[PDB]
Amino acid sequence: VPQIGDKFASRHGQKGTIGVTYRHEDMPFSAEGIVPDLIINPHAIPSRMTVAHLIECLLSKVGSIRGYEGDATPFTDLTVDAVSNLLRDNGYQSRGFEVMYNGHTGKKLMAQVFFGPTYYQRLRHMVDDKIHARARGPVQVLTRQPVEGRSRDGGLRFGEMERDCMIAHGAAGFLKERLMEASDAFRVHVCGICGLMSVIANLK
Amino acid sequence: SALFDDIFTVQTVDNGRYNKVSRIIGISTTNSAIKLTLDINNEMFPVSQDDSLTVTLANSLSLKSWRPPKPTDKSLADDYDYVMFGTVYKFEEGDEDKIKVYVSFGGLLMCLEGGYKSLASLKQDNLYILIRR
Amino acid sequence: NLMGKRVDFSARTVISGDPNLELDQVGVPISIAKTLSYPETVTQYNIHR
Amino acid sequence: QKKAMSSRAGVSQVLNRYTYSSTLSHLRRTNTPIGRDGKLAKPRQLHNTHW
Amino acid sequence: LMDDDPVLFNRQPSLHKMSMMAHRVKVMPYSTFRLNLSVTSPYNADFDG
Amino acid sequence: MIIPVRCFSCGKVVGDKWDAYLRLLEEGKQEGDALDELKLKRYCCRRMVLTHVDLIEKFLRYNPLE
Amino acid sequence: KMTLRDTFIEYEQVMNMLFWVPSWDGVVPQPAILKPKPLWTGKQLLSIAIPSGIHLQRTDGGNSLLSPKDNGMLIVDGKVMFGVVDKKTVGSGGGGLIHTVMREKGPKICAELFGNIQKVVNYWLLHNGFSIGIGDAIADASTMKEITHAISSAKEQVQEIIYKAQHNELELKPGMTLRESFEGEVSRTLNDARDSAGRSAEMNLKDLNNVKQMVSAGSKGSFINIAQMSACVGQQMVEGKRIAFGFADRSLPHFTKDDFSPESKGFVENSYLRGLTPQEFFFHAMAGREGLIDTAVKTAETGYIQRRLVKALEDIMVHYDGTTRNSLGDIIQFLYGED
Amino acid sequence: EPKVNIINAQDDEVELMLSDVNLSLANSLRRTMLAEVPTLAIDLVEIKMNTSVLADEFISHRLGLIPLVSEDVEEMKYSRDCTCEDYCDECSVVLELSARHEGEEGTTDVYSSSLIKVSGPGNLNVGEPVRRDDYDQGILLCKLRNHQELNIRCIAKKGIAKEHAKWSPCSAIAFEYDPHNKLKHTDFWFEVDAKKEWPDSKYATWEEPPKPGEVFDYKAKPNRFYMTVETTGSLKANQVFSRGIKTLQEKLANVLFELENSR
Amino acid sequence: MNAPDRFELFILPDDVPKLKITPDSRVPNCIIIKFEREDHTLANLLREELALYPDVTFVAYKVEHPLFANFVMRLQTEEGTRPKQALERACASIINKLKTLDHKFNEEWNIKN
Amino acid sequence: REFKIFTDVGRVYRPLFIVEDDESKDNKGELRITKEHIRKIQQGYDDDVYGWSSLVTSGVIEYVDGEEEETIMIAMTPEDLQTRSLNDTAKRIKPEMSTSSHHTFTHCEIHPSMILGVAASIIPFPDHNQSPRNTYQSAMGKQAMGVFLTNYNVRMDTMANILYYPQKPLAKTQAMEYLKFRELP
RNA sequence: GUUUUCGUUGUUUUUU
Ligand SMILES: [Mg+2]
Ligand SMILES: [Zn+2]
Ligand SMILES: [Zn+2]
Ligand SMILES: [Zn+2]
Repeated sequence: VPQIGDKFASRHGQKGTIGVTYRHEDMPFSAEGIVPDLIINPHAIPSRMTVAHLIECLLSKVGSIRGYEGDATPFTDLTVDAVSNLLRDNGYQSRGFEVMYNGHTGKKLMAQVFFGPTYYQRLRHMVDDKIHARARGPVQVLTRQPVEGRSRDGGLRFGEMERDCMIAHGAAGFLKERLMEASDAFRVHVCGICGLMSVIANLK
Repeated sequence: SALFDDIFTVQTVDNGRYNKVSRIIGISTTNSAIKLTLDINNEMFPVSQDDSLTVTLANSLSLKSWRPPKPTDKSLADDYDYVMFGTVYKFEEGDEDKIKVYVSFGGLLMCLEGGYKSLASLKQDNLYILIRR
Repeated sequence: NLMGKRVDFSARTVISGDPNLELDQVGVPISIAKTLSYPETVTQYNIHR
Repeated sequence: QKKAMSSRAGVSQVLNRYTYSSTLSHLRRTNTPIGRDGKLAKPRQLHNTHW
Repeated sequence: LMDDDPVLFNRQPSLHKMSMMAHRVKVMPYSTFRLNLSVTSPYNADFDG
Repeated sequence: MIIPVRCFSCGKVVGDKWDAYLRLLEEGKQEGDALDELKLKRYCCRRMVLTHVDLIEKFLRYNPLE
Repeated sequence: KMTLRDTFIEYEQVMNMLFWVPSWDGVVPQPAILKPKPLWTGKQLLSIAIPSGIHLQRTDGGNSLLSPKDNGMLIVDGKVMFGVVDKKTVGSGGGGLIHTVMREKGPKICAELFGNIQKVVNYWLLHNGFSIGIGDAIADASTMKEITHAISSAKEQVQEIIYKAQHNELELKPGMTLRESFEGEVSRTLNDARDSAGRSAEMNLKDLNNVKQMVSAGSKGSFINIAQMSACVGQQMVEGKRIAFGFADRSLPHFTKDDFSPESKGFVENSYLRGLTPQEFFFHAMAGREGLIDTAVKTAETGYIQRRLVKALEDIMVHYDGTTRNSLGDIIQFLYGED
Repeated sequence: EPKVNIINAQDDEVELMLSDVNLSLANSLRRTMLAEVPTLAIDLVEIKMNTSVLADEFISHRLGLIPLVSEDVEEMKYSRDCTCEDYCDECSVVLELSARHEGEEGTTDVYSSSLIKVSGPGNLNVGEPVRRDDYDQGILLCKLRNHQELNIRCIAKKGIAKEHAKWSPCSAIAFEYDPHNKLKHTDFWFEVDAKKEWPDSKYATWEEPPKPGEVFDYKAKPNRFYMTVETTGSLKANQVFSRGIKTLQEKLANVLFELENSR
Repeated sequence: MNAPDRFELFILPDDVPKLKITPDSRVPNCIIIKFEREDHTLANLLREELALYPDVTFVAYKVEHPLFANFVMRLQTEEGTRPKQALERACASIINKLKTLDHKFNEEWNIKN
Repeated sequence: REFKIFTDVGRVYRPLFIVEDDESKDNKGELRITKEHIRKIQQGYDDDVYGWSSLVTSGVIEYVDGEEEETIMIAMTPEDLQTRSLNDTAKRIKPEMSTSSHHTFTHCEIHPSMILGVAASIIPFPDHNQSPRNTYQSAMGKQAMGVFLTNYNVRMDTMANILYYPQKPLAKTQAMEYLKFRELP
């Protein structure tokens, strides 16, 4: 079942995750009291520039009102203006705008909202398959360090650029404990003459 | 508290990009060379060209968290038609007899340019502008 | 293994927008804030909590 | 297997049934096994002959 | 890990030292990282996963 | 497969119309007028029935273990 | 949408944002408009979220003191006199308001003002809302035909250049060979076509048009974006070049040999509204794949560049003396930035 | 002072004209009827034996979505308000289903008629599944192949749209006012002109068309509010409306209660 | 695996109250009221009702977080009436309005069908 | 001064509608395949079978490779077959035909929308959006959730995903019809 | 019984 953070995409490259889920009463409604299933960011259009998404939504409204399957074959002779005229014939605004009424207040939102159906697709990426926290878990047999992989309680591999940025950040103790307590740490007994680990050691 | 009093005939008006506010420019009926330019909410108190408006510049309307305006507090404002609160943001101590008092009423800009001493008392911070038709 | 190696008390997850949240905070899942922990030494002031 | 070296890898792969198209399109790939020995954009860039 | 706990905050890649930022943990539900919009711009990242 | 019990966009009782919808289809009938006959007024309810894809008939034509 | 001169708010909404404003002292100031009805302006609402003690002043485009366009900029002690706040001041630009709070009050105050503006904007847009529509992306037919004739005139200039080159009447450019001069000048001409069409489309953008409102707001998008969506995409320039004749002396079998005219060499004659012909669709595919491959390739080299540069100077530190030295103590510079 | 002139009425759909009320109050009422009006929906499903080719979560969730005739859902006690361990009839109506197919080549169509109300605290007629109507054999639930069985028991408890759309008394509620934008609440965004690009509502005939000469009165407030309420059959339009009104009344009463409770 | 629960949107926990009033000395005769288990439906209604009260000098509310069914409402009244008392008055006024609404609706429903 | 025939395995061909290239008839600049052939195909058989190989071997449609393609001039749509001789902002553009007053296109594609791919035949108007976004669509289409096979249950696979309520898109292509996307949406 | 026990090579595809 979808949850905040779940990944989805359109048929126009329009990809994103869920940011928040709101119930029926809080989101604005139409003159007929109709609310959308989903809400998107306008900022995609200036940047991502998906005109075909607009054409798809318009044709979707027209088909849903008229009750038939709309065609969107590329390199065809369809014209958006005619679809707008038909939407006028559908008794709806030719450019698809319609007054929303703030769900919290019922007040007519000043702008008329372009509001209608679109065909979207669920995507394999979920949120809860990546949530993964590790304070201490299994360690690799050789490295004596936290294992890698969300399957086996993997640890966060601290990249070298992260080290460099921490160094520029003056994080001496923080990075040290990341390499001392959060990473491998063994104590040994070395010689003062040869200066090597060549010492049979026994604490007890 | 009515420091300055005058009446102006409106020579030009323009809304342009803005729809609810027009900048209006007029000459004073009482004395020429007294030019008044004010941004006004048109639909709330409309004026037109050559319109004669009774302008009053007051230092204090009380004769502080703003409250629903109680009728128990009488205002010289009630004597006028459009009343607008602002801050005198530059007292233009410039020409020999042209003080150019600029007052910003929350964004609505006003230029009262005219007589040196006639506008000298307007060397204040805030201001009330009061308009009869 | 030396200039790059894994650490503990580290988590990696999705990011979401919180317009009502402060700039210098991250909305942390209860899973992350629970599994990840800090060792607080028992002192005279924190003994109760 | 003895000649593990100098062997091409990927010509046969597990069929995906995540979705129906994950099979159909999967059955109509083509590949150019040149390798990144020399990066180049010509093996990756669309050409008019690809029309 | 309580609320307002300072934690190192890391994204890959991390070019500028401003890509390492210490945010206060705000223990709140959902399994994402809830952030301010403005703090995302220096990261030059988005919530597309 | 299987029309939703409740209309996703709206929430109207819609489930007990599928057989009726097929009945309307059989007489070489237009789609929109038939949907209107099905009391489908909101075009959300309208395309929910118009564009539903039932799939159990292929699943059921599999001979089950029992 | 908020700072504008003709933005008006009523007692209830005012009081609600005041409760929303973290930096409100419980004291609402006197509304600028009082009679025949108390009304409030965007500037006062801005100043509410702003803690006092901040002044800014920037003449914009040589604007006057009476600011008829609400351009310019003047905040006094946290109160905006004139001028609409823009991303040139609220963004990351130097000398900006964020710069100002950095160099006058500190980072905590900037964090506070972020929350202030963010929550008050959440309220105000939640209650107003701003969107986009197809009618916003379209301009009246007059500008559409201006676009069409601009493209046609550019095509005629292209054909003239074709004729001059094909009869060597094209005068040689300095450091630019005859055929390549032809290609480059036609490229310039067709880019001028796309930009002229786009500027016409931008001019026909209206006040309620959320497209020009988007760019003026600057939350995203730009001039060339509108130019491509509404007017025409323009030539698909790959690595600063023109789509060549991929086949034998032709870019497509639908075009002919030496088809020097724009349609056979990658100049887009459509906008994203109109949709593109299959040939020029394939040309835009050329440009898009060019961009994606550029990014993908640049990844690895930019990476190793970064790593080797980090390795290069990993220990330069200004010592307590103030001199920049190495771990050997040999001074690189006796002082940081000479100062 | 609250004035209504009901344009039209029906079991599910009603068009009302609530005049002389607050916009905030009207929206609060609309929200209350949309979410806070209780109905009955299946909240627990036991599968005793199932030989179909569909997931049991599928059929269970669908069964929850089924509205139940709930004119008396108020008398039903909540699963948390009722003190009994497990379920009793007073807080839980039991439904039953048992269907088979034997004809080899064929399919048994399980309908909401098969959902048999086998409990319901006498009387409290809640739990019988809503349908289109009687001749309609019910909401279709499953399709049975050769030797396939659906045997299910169901527990329905009092609930609201706020906790699940399966308890939702309404699909959507239409709320309107000022049928000519005479109060200036929307811009009439336009490419050419504002009045002609934007149509005239079904309530344009009801209120006066604004006088072109008449300058906008900047003090008038929305007073006449048009309402359209529809139900799914679990409740009736009048029932939902009255329940919403009374529920917001008791909400205010509890607000009072806690006000003098604190003091 | 971390999202919050749904019945808590109206079910009162033992530790926190439905109504938590604290004095808002920020302006005289002002208080801050924390309504748990609440949202815009009652909040905007009470806000408008108090705004219609002449004694009420400041009235506002805010749902501090949409991911929590709760809100807080700041209420200042004139020097005569207390914010809490204005709140009971607003609640009772909306009570009587709802009574009239239900009565008129029921009457004309009966006469209609 | 050369000529070359290729029959080696691996050369890929597309069926081109055969516009008469020998200038000896009005069908020059028109299609040998006509509504007679279309009707015969619509029958599914021949009016004494007319299959796809029937069209191919009838000389009205032929296979072409890229090496052949660069030596042939092809018409895009049925509009520019016959060499032709206002101000609409909702139409596309064919070659200008200003100096080259004549064009004898030796062939025409069955459909320009057939330059697409199996995934590309899904997008509603992929020609009104940026090519990078078209590529992103192509990439994401294979990893989009849906319903893969009818007997998913009898298969014991590492991962299986089935939608509760598959829905046919409101916006459709015509190659969609061939893809049976109503049946596996 | 406090405590308490999995890994790698190679291969493919991937993820802003
Ligand atoms: Mg990322
Ligand atoms: Zn030694
Ligand atoms: Zn619907
Ligand atoms: Zn009980």
